[PDB]
Amino acid sequence: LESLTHPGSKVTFPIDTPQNPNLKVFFFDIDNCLYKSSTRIHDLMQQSILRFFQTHLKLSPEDAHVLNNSYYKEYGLAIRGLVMFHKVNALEYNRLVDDSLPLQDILKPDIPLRNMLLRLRQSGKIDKLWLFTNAYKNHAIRCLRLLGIADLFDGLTYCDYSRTTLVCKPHVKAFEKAMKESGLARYENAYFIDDSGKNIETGIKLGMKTCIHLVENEVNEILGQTPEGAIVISDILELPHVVSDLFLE
Ligand SMILES: [Mg+2]
Repeated sequence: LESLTHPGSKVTFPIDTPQNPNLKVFFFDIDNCLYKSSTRIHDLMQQSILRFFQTHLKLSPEDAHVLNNSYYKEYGLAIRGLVMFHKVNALEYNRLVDDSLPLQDILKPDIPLRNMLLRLRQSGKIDKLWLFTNAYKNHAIRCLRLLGIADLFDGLTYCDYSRTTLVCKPHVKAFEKAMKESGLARYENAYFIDDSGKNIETGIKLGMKTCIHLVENEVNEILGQTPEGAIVISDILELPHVVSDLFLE
């Protein structure tokens, strides 16, 4: 990644103190949000995860599918279950999974996306664009850099796989962490986009101003139906359509 030279190829916000309490923050999911689910990256991840269940838990493929979906469904991350019940080391799992995707051959600079996010930053209606992902920081950063958007965000809340289980979406504590890290004072000053219906559900219940459910094709049942109060779009470039006012001075 260090040989990338395109705009947005370098992270410009710190990773890892009172603030203006009127801060407005737009939280961005990453996987299947900042890139399309139709990249099939999610399918690549799942293949790798299923391989891990087989090689490390010694499960047949069908038992692997079932347990993976069960953990994913209850926790928002299979790895949460693997840590708690199977005493798996999440960083080693992560090394084999997310961190071994052929992303460099899949993700390329998304110029329309870059330009859309720039307009959102430049309206003055939103104070911070804050990343909020269940991925570990390695993968999250890699996605931003390849997509050419690593300079367009003010911070990153990611799931800390160092824990031995993980605080993650859709659990409330993950949202409380994003609020604290981003400097957000009230959920009312927050907006949120994510492809997972369950994640959006939590954002809505907590009192976030506007939550957008991003469903490129059909809903993944495991991730949840579109919840009540949510706005649905099929591509992140449709944000200008549904929260137009945030793009206007
Ligand atoms: Mg996502």
